[PDB]
Amino acid sequence: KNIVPHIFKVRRYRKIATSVTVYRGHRESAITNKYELPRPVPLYEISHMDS
Amino acid sequence: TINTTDISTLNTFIALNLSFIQNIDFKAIELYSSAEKRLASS
Repeated sequence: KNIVPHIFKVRRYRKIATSVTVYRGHRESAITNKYELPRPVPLYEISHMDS
Repeated sequence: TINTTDISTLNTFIALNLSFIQNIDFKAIELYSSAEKRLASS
């Protein structure tokens, strides 16, 4: 009885939104990073993007 | 006068032609190769 797991390939799409807020005092660096929310893609436009 | 060896001699042996037991070496065997074992880690 074979035990080799089935293997194949896959393609994944993601949408990420992030913001940088660093000007504390006069000007600062890396004061606060945003939530960096990753989101799916709208399929239809994504398919057009994929196409 | 002659030698006794020249005279034919009969023998009565029901030949107990035995047959002993040979010796075999049991080779160690296995089913699933270590490569497959690693591939099954997933």
